[PDB]
Amino acid sequence: ADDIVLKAENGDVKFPHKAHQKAVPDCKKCHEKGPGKIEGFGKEMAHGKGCKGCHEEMKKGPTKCGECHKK
Ligand code: HEC
Ligand code: HEC
Ligand code: HEC
Ligand SMILES: C[C@H](CCC(=O)O)[C@H]1CC[C@H]2[C@@H]3CC[C@@H]4C[C@H](O)CC[C@]4(C)[C@H]3C[C@H](O)[C@]12C
Repeated sequence: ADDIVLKAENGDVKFPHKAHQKAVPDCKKCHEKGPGKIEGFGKEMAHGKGCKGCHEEMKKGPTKCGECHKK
């Protein structure tokens, strides 16, 4: 399947799966969550543990605006 882009007004956000599968061997960080995670995602989650927050905790991955968002 293909990567997805989140259409943030300020600039597209690419989500590259290959890098994540390799770097986050604990698949259950994202997969087999109970219901509600598709409806639940948004800016708050993205800027918290949904994206940026995991990058901070794991000490790797983009944490600056322009590293995630790119027109
Ligand atoms: C969140 C940061 C994730 C982690 C960590 C892992 N996966 Fe993932 N997976 C995630 C998303 C948002 C998607 C769909 C969008 C996309 O870019 O693909 C997926 C998709 C998969 C798939 C389908 C892939 C394909 O057919 O190309 C598989 C088989 C899958 N995910 C498995 C998987 C495993 C085994 C992981 C740990 C090693 C893993 N994923 C990490 C989100 C996230
Ligand atoms: C942990 C549970 C993560 C979540 C949730 C998200 N990301 Fe992530 N990401 C994570 C790690 C440990 C890394 C480092 C991978 C590496 O090999 O450097 C990343 C990396 C990225 C990248 C850069 C990939 C690259 O090839 O350099 C991007 C663009 C990225 N992450 C974006 C991203 C987004 C948009 C997420 C939410 C939708 C997200 N990540 C979640 C760990 C985790
Ligand atoms: C990845 C790790 C990100 C970093 C670092 C920053 N942003 Fe972000 N942001 C990210 C995603 C995946 C999303 C989309 C949420 C969704 O609904 O799917 C966003 C969202 C925004 C928004 C709202 C966009 C909209 O509603 O259309 C804004 C205004 C925004 N982001 C700005 C922004 C700034 C200024 C940042 C640095 C301080 C920043 N983001 C970091 C992913 C990530
Ligand atoms: C559930 C995990 C981990 C974050 C958490 O613990 O909540 C998060 C990490 C990235 C999130 C995905 C990002 C791309 C998509 C954003 C959509 O708007 C909702 C569905 C998707 C596919 C999201 C589903 C889910 O919200 C995920 C996989």
